[PDB]
Amino acid sequence: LGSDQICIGYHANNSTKQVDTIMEKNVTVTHAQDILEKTHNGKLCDLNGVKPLILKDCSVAGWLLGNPMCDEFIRVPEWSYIVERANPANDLCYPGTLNDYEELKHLLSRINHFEKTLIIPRSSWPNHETSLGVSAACPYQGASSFFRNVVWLIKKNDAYPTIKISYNNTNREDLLILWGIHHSNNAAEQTNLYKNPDTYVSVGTSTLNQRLVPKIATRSQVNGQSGRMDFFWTILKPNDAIHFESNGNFIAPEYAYKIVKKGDSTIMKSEMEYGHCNTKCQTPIGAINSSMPFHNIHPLTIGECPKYVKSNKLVLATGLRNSP
Amino acid sequence: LGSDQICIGYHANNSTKQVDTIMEKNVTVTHAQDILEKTHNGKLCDLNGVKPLILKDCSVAGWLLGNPMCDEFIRVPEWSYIVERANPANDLCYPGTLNDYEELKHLLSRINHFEKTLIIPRSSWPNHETSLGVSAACPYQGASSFFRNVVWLIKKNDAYPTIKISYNNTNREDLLILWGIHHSNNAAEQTNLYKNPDTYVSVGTSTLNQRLVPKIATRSQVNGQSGRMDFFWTILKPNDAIHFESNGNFIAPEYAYKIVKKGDSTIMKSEMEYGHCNTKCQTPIGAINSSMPFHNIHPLTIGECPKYVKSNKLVLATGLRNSP
Amino acid sequence: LGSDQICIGYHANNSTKQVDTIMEKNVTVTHAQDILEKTHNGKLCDLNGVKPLILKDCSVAGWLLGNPMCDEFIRVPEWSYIVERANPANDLCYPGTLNDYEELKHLLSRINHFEKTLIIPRSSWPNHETSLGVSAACPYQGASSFFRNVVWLIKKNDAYPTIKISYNNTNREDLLILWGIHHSNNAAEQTNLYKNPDTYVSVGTSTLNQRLVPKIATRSQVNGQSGRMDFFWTILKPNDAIHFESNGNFIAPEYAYKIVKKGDSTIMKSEMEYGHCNTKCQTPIGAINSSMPFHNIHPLTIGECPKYVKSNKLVLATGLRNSP
Amino acid sequence: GLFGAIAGFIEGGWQGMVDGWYGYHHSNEQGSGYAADKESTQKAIDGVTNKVNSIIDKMNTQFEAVGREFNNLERRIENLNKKMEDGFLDVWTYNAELLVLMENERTLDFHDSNVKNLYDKVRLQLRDNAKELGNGCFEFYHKCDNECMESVRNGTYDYPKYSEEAILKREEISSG
Amino acid sequence: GLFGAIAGFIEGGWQGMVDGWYGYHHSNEQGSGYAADKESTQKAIDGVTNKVNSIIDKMNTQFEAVGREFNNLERRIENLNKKMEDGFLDVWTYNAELLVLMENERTLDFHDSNVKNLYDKVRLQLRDNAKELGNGCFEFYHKCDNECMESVRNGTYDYPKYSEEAILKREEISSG
Amino acid sequence: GLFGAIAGFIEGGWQGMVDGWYGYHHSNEQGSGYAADKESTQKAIDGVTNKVNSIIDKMNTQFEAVGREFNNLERRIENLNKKMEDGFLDVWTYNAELLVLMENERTLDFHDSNVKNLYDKVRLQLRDNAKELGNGCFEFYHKCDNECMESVRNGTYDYPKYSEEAILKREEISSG
Ligand SMILES: *[C@@H]1O[C@H](CO)[C@@H](O[C@@H]2O[C@H](CO)[C@@H](O[C@@H]3O[C@H](CO)[C@@H](O)[C@H](O)[C@@H]3O)[C@H](O)[C@H]2NC(C)=O)[C@H](O)[C@H]1NC(C)=O
Ligand SMILES: *[C@@H]1O[C@H](CO)[C@@H](O[C@@H]2O[C@H](CO)[C@@H](O[C@@H]3O[C@H](CO)[C@@H](O)[C@H](O)[C@@H]3O)[C@H](O)[C@H]2NC(C)=O)[C@H](O)[C@H]1NC(C)=O
Ligand SMILES: *[C@@H]1O[C@H](CO)[C@@H](O[C@@H]2O[C@H](CO)[C@@H](O[C@@H]3O[C@H](CO)[C@@H](O)[C@H](O)[C@@H]3O)[C@H](O)[C@H]2NC(C)=O)[C@H](O)[C@H]1NC(C)=O
Ligand SMILES: *[C@@H]1O[C@H](CO)[C@@H](O[C@@H]2O[C@H](CO)[C@@H](O)[C@H](O)[C@H]2NC(C)=O)[C@H](O)[C@H]1NC(C)=O
Ligand SMILES: *[C@@H]1O[C@H](CO)[C@@H](O[C@@H]2O[C@H](CO)[C@@H](O)[C@H](O)[C@H]2NC(C)=O)[C@H](O)[C@H]1NC(C)=O
Ligand SMILES: *[C@@H]1O[C@H](CO)[C@@H](O[C@@H]2O[C@H](CO)[C@@H](O)[C@H](O)[C@H]2NC(C)=O)[C@H](O)[C@H]1NC(C)=O
Ligand SMILES: *[C@@H]1O[C@H](CO)[C@@H](O)[C@H](O)[C@H]1NC(C)=O
Ligand SMILES: *[C@@H]1O[C@H](CO)[C@@H](O)[C@H](O)[C@H]1NC(C)=O
Ligand SMILES: *[C@@H]1O[C@H](CO)[C@@H](O)[C@H](O)[C@H]1NC(C)=O
Repeated sequence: LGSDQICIGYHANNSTKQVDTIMEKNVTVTHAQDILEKTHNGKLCDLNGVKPLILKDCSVAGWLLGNPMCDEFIRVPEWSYIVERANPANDLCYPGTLNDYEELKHLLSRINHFEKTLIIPRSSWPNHETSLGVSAACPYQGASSFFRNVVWLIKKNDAYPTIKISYNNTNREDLLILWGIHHSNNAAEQTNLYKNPDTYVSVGTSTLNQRLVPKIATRSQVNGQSGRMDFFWTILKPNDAIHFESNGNFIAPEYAYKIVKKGDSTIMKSEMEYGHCNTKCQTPIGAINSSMPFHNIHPLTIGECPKYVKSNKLVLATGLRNSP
Repeated sequence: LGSDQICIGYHANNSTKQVDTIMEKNVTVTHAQDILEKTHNGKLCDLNGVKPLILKDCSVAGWLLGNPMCDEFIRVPEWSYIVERANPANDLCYPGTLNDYEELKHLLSRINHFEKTLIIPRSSWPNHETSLGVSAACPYQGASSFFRNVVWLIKKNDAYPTIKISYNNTNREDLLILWGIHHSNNAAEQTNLYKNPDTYVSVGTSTLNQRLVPKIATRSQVNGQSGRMDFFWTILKPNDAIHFESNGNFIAPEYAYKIVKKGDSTIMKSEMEYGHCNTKCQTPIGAINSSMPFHNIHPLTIGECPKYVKSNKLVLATGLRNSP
Repeated sequence: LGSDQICIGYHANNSTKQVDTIMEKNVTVTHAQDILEKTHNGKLCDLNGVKPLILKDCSVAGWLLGNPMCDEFIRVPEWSYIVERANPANDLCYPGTLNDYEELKHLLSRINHFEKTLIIPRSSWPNHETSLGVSAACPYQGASSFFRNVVWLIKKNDAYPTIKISYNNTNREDLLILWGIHHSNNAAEQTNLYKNPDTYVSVGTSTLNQRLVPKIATRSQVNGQSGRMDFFWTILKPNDAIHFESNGNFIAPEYAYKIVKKGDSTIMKSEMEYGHCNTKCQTPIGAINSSMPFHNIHPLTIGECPKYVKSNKLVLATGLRNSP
Repeated sequence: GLFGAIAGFIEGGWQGMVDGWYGYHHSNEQGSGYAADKESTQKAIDGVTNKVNSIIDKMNTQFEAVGREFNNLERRIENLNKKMEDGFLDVWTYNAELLVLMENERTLDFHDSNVKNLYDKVRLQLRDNAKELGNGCFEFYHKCDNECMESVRNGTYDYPKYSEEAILKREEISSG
Repeated sequence: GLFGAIAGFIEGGWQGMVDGWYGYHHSNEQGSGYAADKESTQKAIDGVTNKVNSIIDKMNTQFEAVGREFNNLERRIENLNKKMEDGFLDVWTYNAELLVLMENERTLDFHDSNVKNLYDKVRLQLRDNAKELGNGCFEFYHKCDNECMESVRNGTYDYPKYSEEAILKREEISSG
Repeated sequence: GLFGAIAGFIEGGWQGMVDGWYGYHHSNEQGSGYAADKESTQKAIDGVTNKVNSIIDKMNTQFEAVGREFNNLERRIENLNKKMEDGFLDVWTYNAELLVLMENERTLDFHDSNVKNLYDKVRLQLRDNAKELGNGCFEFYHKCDNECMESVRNGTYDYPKYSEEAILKREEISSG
């Protein structure tokens, strides 16, 4: 009816999405975009197509030394990370110690090939007693036994002749070897078990030069045992040899492990179980799949992850101010 | 006389405050605002309502072992952080060593409850001599004495019978225990003090398994003493027991400390004294009270602080350009 | 022909330089400016006018102990950083060990003054044999010899009388001292070399209190030697004295080094050679001279450097959009 | 900040314009309707999604990772890791929050400028041929049909054509 | 950057305007005086203090702390801590210096846009009823009393009212 | 973002203007030519190089440095250093990439505003003495020689002088 018109304007829609701005808060807008990743799948997954090593009720130590309840094993022989329960129930059945445990675990966190092999058989201790090295602390089928991958040698007849043995690694691969020494409780036990009262365990490679001596003393019971067993380890390079010598208290290797390492990783503490998935970024409460630059799920990631922040939203405006 | 007018304009004032800008420097402006915190109160304060433990002329070690000049003590029994002088004069009166000292100090930096208790009394060494374990290195009222919380046992008659004692922690609380061993200087001193020439000190808990042996050798005098005393410590969990055995050179616990830890902190080096204030953020040269996001006072903060920078000003413009 | 005109405009040129913008890519522009430093001179240089210590085919250890192929030395006596080859060929000729090696290297990375001095001469071992402490592992002029700065003492006549010697540092300067102990292979070698079968090495200062005992055991050959030599070090403060005692297996100091430290640095691994230049910022593949705030040459810098990034360009626009 | 007007001299937005982000609403005797500035909208859609993608793509250093491996007598070293971990979290947290805030301010006034640049394209084409109502509209002095309406929408309006019919309607409005 | 004019087409600010940040100076036969745009000044006071508060409040991760605990044979680890401590200081130092610089540039041209948007609010209300002197003032063709002066200060000026009186004063200035 | 026009109402730049960054092209009967706004170009050269210098100079904490010193049984500690090293590289890398992007956006629209502020300086000097062609040019209604041309280039153009000569040419273009 009146004069003709043309207006300039801009669109608007039903969006309730809000955004903030250095100068203004809670500004409604056409379209927006959260760049903060907030979701995970609730699962333990492979890491770039490699399954992790999930010890169930075992510690790395229990697993390696072959605690009788960990040899529910058969595996692996390759993994991207390790996952332990917070308090795995089967650690060192016979109480004691594994030297440089933490560094060992780190070394073992991501392994490219791993294989148990018989290194010195139980039938190469003709003058010592192999089958009596057993304990109620460390039981299997109701019968009491011991770490399966190592041998608690005791005296035969009334003698413990001095052991001088050596093993040459003739494999392509580095190999990881564990032995130990037993700390007895008093003069009687040490004689009863080993005859000789003043004993040692010495170990040499091209690198290693150790000599261990049992501390005979009184300690409080752990798993009903005041005795104590300290273990040690080394990586015997190909074509090197390890040299053992002992006149008592020796906990001798039977099996050892072939290892090849090329890559680092770490140990995850989580109560979950394998979820038959795959991810680039794993957390203890679940895996994250995104290209978003930040996340807020969990700080202990392993993988290639967005950057962890204390934030609930990172909302970027793409549209315009939206009026009523 | 002429036509009517109306101008649009903006204000200005006598402000000399200057600001910088990516494209321009030294630009005068109406109002501004430094966001860089630059002041502190010059005082050592409580940290969220908890007094720190200010050792005056004592080291943590002197304090714990009860160096005769540190037992001018009466305290505490709770603290948020510890402050030491740079070179506290009363450390180890009798020269030596405290094992894992640095880790121990860290453990003790913030403590929720701390209480000295008599753990084994001097009247439970009937066959040894308690009151002769004393030294000119380590004097009190001009008379020479020794660390008050531990006992330098020596031979009685011409004998040092072998000690086998144990103590069971029957308290609710973890407790921190210290003992030591004495390194004598030659065969004569060792016989003179302990009779037996070849001696040891062994110590066991459910966790600990140590055996110490004195190094009898020649060392340069410190506080006029070539002898040396090495101390050690453990945290005995409730219901565990510690087991001591020694035929010589034993520096035995008398007192121990109940501890409950829930929180971490650290050790501040500062020459100041308690200022009867409270703060959220403490530095060695004074406490800072602000909500400003950056500061430049001092890098060794303890508390919840702004972020340290190398800067003298962070001035934000709020007003407009101010003209002549 | 038509009316007069005046246009407002802006310039343009034949620049092809491109720039990016949060909202636009590959935008051509008049002038631009890379703020990412991408070049280095390909040389190992002095660091603020101080030449680095470039061990050629020697390790720090070989160099300090005076391995017969490292005493191609004459130097230094000041340096800003050290550069080692990745695998220097002359380390420990006689196989073994240098304790706290890594910390020692760190201490020595930047040294303000360094000077070898005769501390105890070979002609002060009248009752022991100095010139027979020699090995094929460790040859010089085709003749077999030994670390030059230390002395492998062996028995004289059929005796190794107990050594009690001491040295007082009477210099202005701290001094760095090294000694060692020899681990023999069996009862025969030990008797053949030292007579006494049960030996020790004890060492004391005001600070140090050590006692070393040889492990007599079987080890695999390295440089054709199953024997093993462990070395140790200390910094003897001015006016303090070091006290040695041993009845066998002692590798005794002859020379020691005066040191003054005031500044920290580190160890560079590089295969390059001195380029007779000077820089503020050195990398293992060359030195960088710039005031640019970022670089991408190499992460292992030593000096005052720009900040390392994963980036190929950081191009800032200075000009305007350049049209066709 | 604000260029002339989004929520300024242009009170609100066309709920009914659905073919773009910025455009024009006309009315004449032939009818009325919305029509988006296709070309102008595409510029902004590109700029904006380019902004978001840059913020994502430049992170392009994610790397590799871990948790918690020191023991009960390595508390000092663990505390060092804590400090580092916390320190980075504080840095990334602040940078992201401010990035978002700052970049939203700039996204909104980007839209503002785009619109104001359109008002101005039109304003400089008509002039005394129409009244600047000042609410973002123009009241034509002459009569402007749909073929004419499109000629301003595409920057080809013919001033010399109607500058006459207009002069005439100004001499009508300055009288009864 | 610069919008039209703070130190542009408006050399200088009203030393005498003391009730706000942006406003108007008039002169007519009743007198002359300054009067701030209350509403427009409050917008800016809000935006600016909102900026400052955001810069402060988003840090909202302060955390917890320490000094210096490694010993004489742990120099390597201490150096690690040095590098970390220095590294954060370098990062926070740079981010803060540039934040301040960049955000000051933008605070100043914010004020610029606020003023220019005011010139434009007034300009689009009067038109041929006043001359754009171009120094930031308007010379009225008609006579504008204080009740009139306030009617432009609050966006309710009545164009259709005074057109009458103005066209007449243009035909006076183009003659004797 | 875009102020009126760089690649807006002024398609393209003067390949032939070589004495500055912004300026004027004239044509009259005496001839035609380019001439840069010396004063306006220097402002921008100063602002821009000040920006670059600030980005450099504020880093002003470079500090001091190292490589790789932990051994085969100190892998945990080395991994701590790795994380730290990588962490700082991720932070600096992102902050630099975005700084560049953001600051380039702003450098370009700085130039845009500078130009538009020049159009406006000239526009507010002439008025009804010239036609706003809307492509960035002004068609003089009167005749403007080189002495006149320079008088606008330096902000001393004499409006009261050429009125009428213009009013006269408007009454010629509105007739046949
Ligand atoms: C573990 O066993 C292997 C093999 O039995 C040892 O390596 C072998 O070392 C010999 C010499 O020590 C190598 O020599 C080769 O033959 C003759 C020997 O007279 C020599 O003259 C030649 O020049 C040639 O190199 C031999 O290649 C090598 N064998 C293999 C299969 O690698 C190794 O030393 C043993 N480890 C220890 C600690 O004994
Ligand atoms: C340190 O403290 C106590 C000594 O009182 C020891 O724990 C206590 O052990 C007794 C038996 O050894 C527990 O006895 C309880 O009642 C009967 C009576 O002997 C017994 O047959 C039951 O088996 C039952 O457990 C008693 O519960 C327990 N006390 C507490 C408060 O837990 C403890 O073993 C000593 N620690 C060490 C390391 O020696
Ligand atoms: C290592 O050697 C130095 C001397 O070469 C020792 O320091 C010196 O100690 C002597 C006394 O032992 C000081 O004697 C001075 O002379 C007069 C003479 O009667 C005396 O009355 C003064 O009171 C004064 O003490 C001498 O000044 C001092 N000199 C220096 C440079 O220290 C040092 O104690 C020796 N350290 C060891 C561990 O043997
Ligand atoms: C811009 O607008 C004009 C408005 O008329 C368009 O002109 C019409 O274009 C169509 C399709 O080519 C013709 O069939 C009509 O007859 C035209 N009408 C008139 C009056 O010219 C023009 O096409 C538009 N230009 C562009 C490039 O899209
Ligand atoms: C907005 O401006 C107008 C004009 O100055 C004001 O209108 C006057 O209001 C008073 C008070 O109610 C009346 O008595 C006058 O007659 C009005 N004057 C005119 C010229 O119409 C109005 O008050 C202003 N509003 C505010 C809130 O200040
Ligand atoms: C701005 O331009 C004008 C010309 O438009 C310059 O005026 C000339 O100045 C001198 C005085 O020394 C006279 O002799 C010339 O005749 C003037 N020209 C005209 C047309 O009158 C003026 O110098 C310039 N201003 C500045 C500050 O550079
Ligand atoms: C992760 O999500 C992306 C798209 O965001 C998808 O392409 C991909 O299939 C998902 N990954 C897995 C393992 O399913
Ligand atoms: C800190 O200073 C503020 C003012 O800046 C003051 O209000 C407050 O009371 C002070 N805090 C304490 C704990 O004394
Ligand atoms: C850095 O480069 C400049 C040349 O632009 C030169 O003057 C200076 O000497 C260089 N510095 C070094 C240490 O080579």
